[PDB]
Amino acid sequence: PGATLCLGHHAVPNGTIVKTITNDRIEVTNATELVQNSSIGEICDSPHQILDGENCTLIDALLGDPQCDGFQNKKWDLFVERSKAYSNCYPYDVPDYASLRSLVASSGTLEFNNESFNWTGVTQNGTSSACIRRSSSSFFSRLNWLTHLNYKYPALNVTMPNNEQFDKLYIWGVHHPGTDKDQIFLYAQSSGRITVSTKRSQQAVIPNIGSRPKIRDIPSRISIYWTIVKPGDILLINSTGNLIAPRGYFKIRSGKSSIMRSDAPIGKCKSECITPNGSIPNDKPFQNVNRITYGACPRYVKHSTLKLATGMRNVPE
Amino acid sequence: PGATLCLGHHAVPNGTIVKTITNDRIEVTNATELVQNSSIGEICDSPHQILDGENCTLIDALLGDPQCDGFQNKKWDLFVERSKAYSNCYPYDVPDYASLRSLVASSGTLEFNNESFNWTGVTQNGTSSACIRRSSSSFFSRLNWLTHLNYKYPALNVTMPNNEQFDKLYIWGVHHPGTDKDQIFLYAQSSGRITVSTKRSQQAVIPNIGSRPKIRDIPSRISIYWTIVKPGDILLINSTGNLIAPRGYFKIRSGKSSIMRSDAPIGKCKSECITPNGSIPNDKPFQNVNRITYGACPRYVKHSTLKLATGMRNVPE
Amino acid sequence: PGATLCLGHHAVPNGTIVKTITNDRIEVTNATELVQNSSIGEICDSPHQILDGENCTLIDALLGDPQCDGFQNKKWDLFVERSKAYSNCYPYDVPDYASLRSLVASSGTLEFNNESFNWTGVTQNGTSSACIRRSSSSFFSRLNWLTHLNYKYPALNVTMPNNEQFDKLYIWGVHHPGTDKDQIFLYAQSSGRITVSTKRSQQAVIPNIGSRPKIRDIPSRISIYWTIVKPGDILLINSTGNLIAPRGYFKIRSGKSSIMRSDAPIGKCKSECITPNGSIPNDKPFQNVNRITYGACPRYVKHSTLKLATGMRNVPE
Ligand SMILES: *[C@@H]1O[C@H](CO)[C@@H](O[C@@H]2O[C@H](CO)[C@@H](O[C@@H]3O[C@H](CO)[C@@H](O)[C@H](O)[C@@H]3O)[C@H](O)[C@H]2NC(C)=O)[C@H](O)[C@H]1NC(C)=O
Ligand SMILES: *[C@@H]1O[C@H](CO)[C@@H](O[C@@H]2O[C@H](CO)[C@@H](O[C@@H]3O[C@H](CO)[C@@H](O)[C@H](O)[C@@H]3O)[C@H](O)[C@H]2NC(C)=O)[C@H](O)[C@H]1NC(C)=O
Ligand SMILES: *[C@@H]1O[C@H](CO)[C@@H](O[C@@H]2O[C@H](CO)[C@@H](O[C@@H]3O[C@H](CO)[C@@H](O)[C@H](O)[C@@H]3O)[C@H](O)[C@H]2NC(C)=O)[C@H](O)[C@H]1NC(C)=O
Ligand SMILES: *[C@@H]1O[C@H](CO)[C@@H](O[C@@H]2O[C@H](CO)[C@@H](O)[C@H](O)[C@H]2NC(C)=O)[C@H](O)[C@H]1NC(C)=O
Ligand SMILES: *[C@@H]1O[C@H](CO)[C@@H](O[C@@H]2O[C@H](CO)[C@@H](O)[C@H](O)[C@H]2NC(C)=O)[C@H](O)[C@H]1NC(C)=O
Ligand SMILES: *[C@@H]1O[C@H](CO)[C@@H](O[C@@H]2O[C@H](CO)[C@@H](O)[C@H](O)[C@H]2NC(C)=O)[C@H](O)[C@H]1NC(C)=O
Ligand SMILES: *[C@@H]1O[C@H](CO)[C@@H](O[C@@H]2O[C@H](CO)[C@@H](O)[C@H](O)[C@H]2NC(C)=O)[C@H](O)[C@H]1NC(C)=O
Ligand SMILES: *[C@@H]1O[C@H](CO)[C@@H](O[C@@H]2O[C@H](CO)[C@@H](O)[C@H](O)[C@H]2NC(C)=O)[C@H](O)[C@H]1NC(C)=O
Ligand SMILES: *[C@@H]1O[C@H](CO)[C@@H](O[C@@H]2O[C@H](CO)[C@@H](O)[C@H](O)[C@H]2NC(C)=O)[C@H](O)[C@H]1NC(C)=O
Ligand SMILES: *[C@@H]1O[C@H](CO)[C@@H](O)[C@H](O)[C@H]1NC(C)=O
Ligand SMILES: *[C@@H]1O[C@H](CO)[C@@H](O)[C@H](O)[C@H]1NC(C)=O
Ligand SMILES: *[C@@H]1O[C@H](CO)[C@@H](O)[C@H](O)[C@H]1NC(C)=O
Ligand SMILES: *[C@@H]1O[C@H](CO)[C@@H](O)[C@H](O)[C@H]1NC(C)=O
Ligand SMILES: *[C@@H]1O[C@H](CO)[C@@H](O)[C@H](O)[C@H]1NC(C)=O
Ligand SMILES: *[C@@H]1O[C@H](CO)[C@@H](O)[C@H](O)[C@H]1NC(C)=O
Ligand SMILES: *[C@@H]1O[C@H](CO)[C@@H](O)[C@H](O)[C@H]1NC(C)=O
Ligand SMILES: *[C@@H]1O[C@H](CO)[C@@H](O)[C@H](O)[C@H]1NC(C)=O
Ligand SMILES: *[C@@H]1O[C@H](CO)[C@@H](O)[C@H](O)[C@H]1NC(C)=O
Repeated sequence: PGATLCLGHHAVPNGTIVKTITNDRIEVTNATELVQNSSIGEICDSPHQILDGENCTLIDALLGDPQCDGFQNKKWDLFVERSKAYSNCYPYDVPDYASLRSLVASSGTLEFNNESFNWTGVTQNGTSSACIRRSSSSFFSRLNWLTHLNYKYPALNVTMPNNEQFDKLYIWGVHHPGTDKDQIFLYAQSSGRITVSTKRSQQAVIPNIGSRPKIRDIPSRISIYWTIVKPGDILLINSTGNLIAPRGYFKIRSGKSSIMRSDAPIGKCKSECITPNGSIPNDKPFQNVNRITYGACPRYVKHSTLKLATGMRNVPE
Repeated sequence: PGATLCLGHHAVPNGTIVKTITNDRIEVTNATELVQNSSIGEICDSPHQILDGENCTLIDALLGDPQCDGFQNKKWDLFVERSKAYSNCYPYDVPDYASLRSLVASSGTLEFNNESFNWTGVTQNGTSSACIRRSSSSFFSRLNWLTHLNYKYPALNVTMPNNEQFDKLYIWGVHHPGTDKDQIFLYAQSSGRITVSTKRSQQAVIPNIGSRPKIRDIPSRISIYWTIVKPGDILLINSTGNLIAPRGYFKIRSGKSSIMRSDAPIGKCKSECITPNGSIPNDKPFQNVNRITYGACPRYVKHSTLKLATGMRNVPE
Repeated sequence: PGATLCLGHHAVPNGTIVKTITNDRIEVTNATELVQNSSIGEICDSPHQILDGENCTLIDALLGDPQCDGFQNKKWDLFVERSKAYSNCYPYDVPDYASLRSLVASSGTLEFNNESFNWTGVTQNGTSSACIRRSSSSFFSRLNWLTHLNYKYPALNVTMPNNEQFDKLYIWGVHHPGTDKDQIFLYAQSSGRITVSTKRSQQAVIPNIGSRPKIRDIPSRISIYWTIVKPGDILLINSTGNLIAPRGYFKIRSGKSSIMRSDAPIGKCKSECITPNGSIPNDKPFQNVNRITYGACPRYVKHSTLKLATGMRNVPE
């Protein structure tokens, strides 16, 4: 009579197709997806400190456009710039805009310390109807539009030492008036010149008078520049007109801070990984949601799906 | 008596040596090469639309050097620049030449639309004996050399709105005459100034008078600049002399177009992959022909040969 | 009675833990480390030709700061810049400093050939008390500070052809004096202008008069520029004041030369691979000593240890 003893393995009714080195379609008992392909559609506000820029670019929060006053001295891990953002102050450009945005985003703070420059022989606090703060002609909060006093603009030659233990970031500008009349009306002479220097750097700018296409009726422009002053170094601002002066300095830190362009809403939840589409889970090693990421994120790949086998070959019958 | 039954495998007289993880030389029955190591020596004219630059660089076809007139309004997938190319018009330089070449190559068209600027109070259509078109002093086809009329050069302040649905690329320049005599002879005053602006950009250039080493007897130079004008934006050209003006705009597209330096002839054949050496087959995943490629190409590697085993270990006797 | 024959394998009392695809800790009989994690703490002077910069940056050895006179005409495979380096000549900056440093480091030579420019109508060999050579006011060895002769500075317009078979690298500058008095005291007129050109390039610089913060009592600055002249091309130096002129050219080679910042001492020993920490052995394929390397080096990785099994699984008892 005897007996029979059969050795065997399980199978399932609902197997999953995976790829191998030798077969592009083979059925296994179970698999798990390694490419995260979805976001929750919102940026979770923990654990990273998120600053929603709302109507303001980071640079407009830096300069101090009036709609951005609530951003003064704020800090962030990630600044979120919205596509609806708009400027509503004096028209300006920034040569190497991208670099200024980057270095400020990376620093993660708009901490600003006022300094007294002793501007002697000029009118301070120039305003404009293109920059309205509380129904009143105004200007960039962190900039000081210096004009003539008594049809005189004497040569400024001003020193600000850095006696602190941290670096200072000075933001300043140069006014390019629309016509020759304006050049005289504000600075009482035809040729501006600005030199901003330290021991190790010098930035000399000549204004360029003329019409640019009008933005809120203004054919003139301000061009923005920046200067970092190390401890033991000295800012030296030598100018004879057309200086849009600093009111102080920004702290410049190094850390983990950045900036991202997104229109996703901010939600009350926890997620380590942020993309412009929203936060994504980070269990999986890869993702195809967005090449732009911040935090502990799966690596971006161009595959919609990669299934890792977690069981044997499925052999029904 | 009984029988014998032997199990076995084939072998071949002409095996091939491959590399493995454990052995750098092992013989298998057959292998296939994964590194493409040869080109046909010519650039196949299908499936990619090839434009042979012949004696012309892309920038000379853009500006409109007289030998390049046949390139007006042409389109390409790949522009091929030959090493025999030479310029034969007024000497010029392009600050950030590489970027202009790149953006035009990438756009893939020299489609040009003429516009009427209404230059009032200046002579248009200045010519030079260094730029000969049909045995006649001439100039860049797409540029307009403006000089004085009646020893007067009044301040130009000219607007061209972009009311189209596509971007416009303006190419223009600044004449740097050789001596002070020339500055007066052409512009009837000593100091040129050019400002070209949009709502968002401004490019201000001062000419610089003096001798550069002569090229076809010319110690003067033109410097070339470009300006992109978006829909709803406005070009504004404010100048008091030394303007080499645009006659219109180039369409600027985005697509799959590029440029390549090669001396390989163009042939009538089909090949997806182009290198400077010529077209290469793209069956193999890798190639060692050239790091420069266009199209569906094997990836460049620093290996002359990589043989993939396609059979068992070859064990003769 | 019969016999027993047992098949088996060795084991050791002192096994080593390795990682596999399926197990992060498994014991094998032996392993070898693939990440080099230590340096000898000194830069071996063979087989690479090492030039210890000591108190001198490469740029100070180029210009010819007096403490760097021993570097004249030296060659290197690797120039080593020390953190104690300091400048002790006239204060200067170099726009795109990084690029000048790179191209000279890569060239691997300070071979300098004097040329006669025939400076006619100017005083040559201007000196300064900020640049002391042998207890005597002096200047950069490779630069020629041209000032007025008899309160006249006539317009220089000087040509130097390259009739050699190699490229020439010209280094030159522009003096930015501290005040308007100085501008007259040295150049006997208010407006300098410098144009340096070749057939294919032009560099026009305007000086900018004013105070920068003093360095060894000097509020003025020299700005350094460079020009490469190919065979058959011509240097043309057109200037009306404020030219810090070249005394000749540097040979510019291409080869395997570079530069490294390190404070490690130089030792008498042989090692193919150099890092800022010192030379490292290059038997192993990887290293975690430094991302900065020169020579035949293991590849930098972010792992402290990677043990490759060199024996079977160790199964004691
Ligand atoms: C150089 O030319 C430009 C272009 O014409 C001049 O700027 C233009 O000035 C006019 C006159 O004020 C502006 O027109 C006005 O527009 C407003 C806005 O809707 C409207 O309310 C008025 O009825 C009038 O049409 C126009 O905006 C402006 N154009 C641009 C592109 O900025 C400029 O004045 C000239 N330069 C000098 C120094 O005059
Ligand atoms: C600044 O100096 C330069 C260099 O000497 C002057 O340019 C030179 O001008 C001469 C005189 O016309 C040119 O010489 C001629 O060359 C042709 C070409 O083969 C030949 O047919 C003539 O017999 C004569 O030798 C020379 O080409 C030219 N050199 C360079 C490098 O461009 C320049 O004129 C001076 N600046 C001013 C404003 O005068
Ligand atoms: C523009 O303003 C600056 C800043 O005040 C002026 O430069 C400064 O000039 C003074 C006077 O010589 C220097 O002070 C001296 O310092 C030395 C060094 O220890 C000391 O021995 C003297 O007793 C005296 O205190 C000062 O160094 C210098 N400051 C800087 C930052 O460079 C400059 O002179 C003004 N511009 C013009 C054209 O005058
Ligand atoms: C198929 O395999 C996956 C991965 O092994 C299983 O998913 C895990 O399930 C456990 C429950 O025991 C969870 O705690 C884990 O979070 C899951 N891991 C992952 C990576 O998702 C899944 O349960 C398996 N399915 C079956 C039917 O056994
Ligand atoms: C996440 O956002 C990206 C970027 O917006 C989305 O990818 C874009 O999708 C649009 C329209 O669907 C395409 O026209 C673009 O070409 C895509 N951009 C890129 C860079 O590929 C993406 O679909 C979003 N993903 C998820 C899961 O929401
Ligand atoms: C050695 O192996 C290669 C690859 O398997 C064979 O080359 C293929 O041959 C077929 C003919 O049946 C062609 O249609 C394919 O285009 C070839 N493939 C490649 C990648 O070249 C080759 O024939 C084999 N040699 C022998 C003797 O069997
Ligand atoms: C394809 O073209 C390249 C570039 O011309 C060739 O590689 C060069 O060959 C020359 C002389 O034979 C060498 O001096 C260069 O160093 C090579 N350049 C590079 C970048 O490596 C290459 O041999 C050609 N290949 C084929 C198959 O024709
Ligand atoms: C453990 O394995 C390593 C690598 O196989 C052995 O190290 C080698 O030892 C030989 C001596 O026969 C030396 O010549 C080599 O330079 C060593 N190679 C490396 C990469 O270090 C080691 O000896 C083995 N240990 C034992 C006990 O067998
Ligand atoms: C080799 O040198 C590097 C660079 O100096 C050392 O790494 C730095 O160590 C300091 C202090 O120990 C840290 O503050 C830095 O963050 C490190 N720099 C980087 C870029 O990581 C390194 O320890 C040295 N390695 C050895 C083996 O000596
Ligand atoms: C942003 O700007 C829009 C349009 O001007 C305005 O209606 C809205 O209230 C602003 N929102 C914030 C948060 O400032
Ligand atoms: C200018 O404005 C600043 C900042 O608000 C203020 O402290 C100061 O009173 C004003 N100064 C002058 C000179 O009007
Ligand atoms: C500041 O520079 C201007 C011109 O750049 C000059 O007139 C003035 O003397 C300088 N400052 C002083 C007070 O020296
Ligand atoms: C290109 O230039 C050469 C030399 O000037 C000339 O002989 C040739 O005909 C030109 N070829 C074309 C296609 O324009
Ligand atoms: C200048 O040349 C253009 C383009 O060929 C032509 O349309 C026009 O007739 C000329 N204009 C003047 C003012 O001579
Ligand atoms: C154009 O600019 C010049 C100087 O830049 C100026 O004289 C002129 O007024 C400007 N155009 C007009 C007509 O306003
Ligand atoms: C380098 O400079 C220091 C400090 O001035 C000096 O004491 C030392 O002798 C110098 N060393 C060399 C090698 O020039
Ligand atoms: C200037 O110095 C150079 C280099 O030391 C020397 O050859 C020459 O004699 C001097 N020239 C004049 C004009 O004083
Ligand atoms: C050199 O340039 C200056 C102004 O840039 C000019 O006055 C002079 O004529 C030029 N050289 C000569 C001798 O032509």
